[PDB]
Amino acid sequence: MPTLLRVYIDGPHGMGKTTTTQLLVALGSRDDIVYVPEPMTYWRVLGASETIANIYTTQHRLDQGEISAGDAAVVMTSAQITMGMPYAVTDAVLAPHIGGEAGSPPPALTLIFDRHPIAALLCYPAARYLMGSMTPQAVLAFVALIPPTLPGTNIVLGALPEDRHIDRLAKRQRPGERLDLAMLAAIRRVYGLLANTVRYLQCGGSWREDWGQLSGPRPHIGDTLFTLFRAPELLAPNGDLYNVFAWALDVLAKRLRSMHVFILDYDQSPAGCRDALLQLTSGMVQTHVTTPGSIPTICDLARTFAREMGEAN
Amino acid sequence: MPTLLRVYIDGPHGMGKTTTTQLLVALGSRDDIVYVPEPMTYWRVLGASETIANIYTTQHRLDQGEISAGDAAVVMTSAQITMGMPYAVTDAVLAPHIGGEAGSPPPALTLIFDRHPIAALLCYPAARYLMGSMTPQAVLAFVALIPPTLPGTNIVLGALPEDRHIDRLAKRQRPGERLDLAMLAAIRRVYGLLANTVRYLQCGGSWREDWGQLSGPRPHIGDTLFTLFRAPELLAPNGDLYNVFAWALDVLAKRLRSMHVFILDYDQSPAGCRDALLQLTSGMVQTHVTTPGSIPTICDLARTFAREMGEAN
Ligand SMILES: Nc1ncnc2c1ncn2[C@@H]1O[C@H](COP(=O)(O)OP(=O)(O)O)[C@@H](O)[C@H]1O
Ligand SMILES: Nc1ncnc2c1ncn2[C@@H]1O[C@H](COP(=O)(O)OP(=O)(O)O)[C@@H](O)[C@H]1O
Ligand SMILES: O=c1[nH]c(=O)n([C@H]2C[C@H](O)[C@@H](COP(=O)(O)O)O2)cc1I
Ligand SMILES: O=c1[nH]c(=O)n([C@H]2C[C@H](O)[C@@H](COP(=O)(O)O)O2)cc1I
Repeated sequence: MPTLLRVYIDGPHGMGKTTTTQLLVALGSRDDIVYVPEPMTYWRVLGASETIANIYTTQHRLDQGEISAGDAAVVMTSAQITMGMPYAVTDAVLAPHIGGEAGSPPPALTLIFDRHPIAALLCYPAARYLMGSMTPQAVLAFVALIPPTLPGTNIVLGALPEDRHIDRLAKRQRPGERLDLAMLAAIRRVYGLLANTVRYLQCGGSWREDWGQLSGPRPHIGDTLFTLFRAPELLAPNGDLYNVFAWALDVLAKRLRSMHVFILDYDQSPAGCRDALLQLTSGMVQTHVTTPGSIPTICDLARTFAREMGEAN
Repeated sequence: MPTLLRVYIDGPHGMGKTTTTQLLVALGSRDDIVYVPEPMTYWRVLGASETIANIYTTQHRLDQGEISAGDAAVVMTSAQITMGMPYAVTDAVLAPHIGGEAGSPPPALTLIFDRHPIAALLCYPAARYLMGSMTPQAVLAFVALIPPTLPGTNIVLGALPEDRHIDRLAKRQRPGERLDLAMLAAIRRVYGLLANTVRYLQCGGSWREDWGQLSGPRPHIGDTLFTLFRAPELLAPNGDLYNVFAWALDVLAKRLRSMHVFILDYDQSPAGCRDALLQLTSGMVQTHVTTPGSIPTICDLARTFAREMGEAN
């Protein structure tokens, strides 16, 4: 029986992330490590043309009052659909090879991913929800879609003080991307409410038993994303969310409840960061692979991905 | 051990469907039958305002050359997202109660659903793909999303000659819906290519081993939806689809492969139709329910749904 360690490096944009991955795989470590980059080529080319562009453009156009919110909403939403597709189809072809969580022995393979599905399917959609560019209802469709959480889902988030983080963002700018402090501060809030609802849920937290606290480190319903959904458009005349929306919070729960969050302090020098990441690795969960031939396939798969969609490495 | 029979009545729009459901549940049959309607209230109100409207409007606007395809594409796509959400969140809260397929004994509960997820997540998105209103790439994101097919997924499709079907469509018109023969003929083609790929796959059909036939009742790759994806935008310079798109066909497969299609001849009088539907029921698959208390919950769930979203019954 073998294990394969999957590490899902995430958090908001411009926080040492891609820098510390190529510095972690630079250690000359044998090919037991498979690094998969952002699906950027899907983004810029094969998916749509400069999808990144639209997101950041449609915002200026929105902020500078040149479209109705419902206009920014609809583009902002296909922006998201097209953003996530590539994270999903992968996760689809990787699922049938993932056996149980054999605790934390050495993994015969270690996948280091640049961003995990819920970045494009929950986090950003939620940030735009706060940015007036995404609709509560649309946000929860992505929520209602988030594929079943697989075993061994170790998600590595981040930590850097607003200031030094801002400074970092302003030292590199993406292809067709603008600089947005609100959208920044926004994401930083989703990446907290999220890495907070895990902790909370993991500790027996139930959004339904806690709802009326919202009405008016051990976190409460108030520190969870669940707050963001106490929006007018989702509440019936009785003040209770409609069940359409209600059930979907249950879905959302069951997805986050089973995740393995860790948070690396990006406050250090690139090398040390990766050292830390490397150390976090130890206590992470590893999983058996259903088919004995799975590992190689799980290799090719991600290797093929990074071949076809990594404008990074 | 109990079983619960789930029947997913589908096929294109305006084909006796909603008529024959309310005629099937009209038999006075005890409350062991739970009928769940289309989530229309989500559609018209709580989801977005007159979503149905946009689909059919954005088309005229497209056909009458008043928007770029990429304009119709983006609305047409959120139209779809918002259409399907309600089918999904349900399927999410229904999954954790579905145990294995105990073959075809009597079910302690029978759910009769008006349309199944892949109507809003594969079929229509695919029809618009043919209607110039949906992009190949967007179509395959919904494909890459189609939640894992649960056991006991008996999908009831339909049969009525184009002519008599057209005549039927023109005897009732939806809230903010227009009459489109192409969009009609289109859907009728998706509902065939789909109920065809099942048969084909079920018979050992592999899209990859069959691909080069496309290049240039026992059906071939040419009778499958797989044809629709042999579009320019998905093919690399070598002519092979890119793996992003490639894997997603694999996803699509694994979803359809496990479905239980049946097709009722809608050519009869309403009563008899339902009699037939009733007979099809017999040979359908039933499933055990993981939690012993599942059945009641599976009752309330769908009953609550139809309470909150059934502008039909
Ligand atoms: N430890 C660090 N010290 C100083 N600058 C850093 C450090 N890590 C990343 N940066 C820089 O800050 C920006 C954000 O990092 P990057 O890896 O490029 O992005 P992201 O975190 O969004 O994936 C980049 O310009 C990068 O060079
Ligand atoms: N067996 C039938 N004989 C004659 N007319 C029918 C029959 N079944 C349905 N219709 C009519 O044709 C239209 C399509 O049926 P309906 O149940 O309303 O829609 P749908 O099939 O799209 O769910 C309706 O106007 C309906 O009254
Ligand atoms: O769902 C998403 N939405 C989004 O707007 N981005 C933007 C943020 C940033 O401009 C770029 C991702 O680059 P970095 O993660 O390297 O910062 O795409 C990324 C994802 I995933
Ligand atoms: O994914 C979908 N896309 C779509 O355009 N419709 C339209 C077709 C028709 O106008 C109406 C559904 O009504 P009937 O199924 O009763 O025909 O919504 C429905 C679904 I589900």
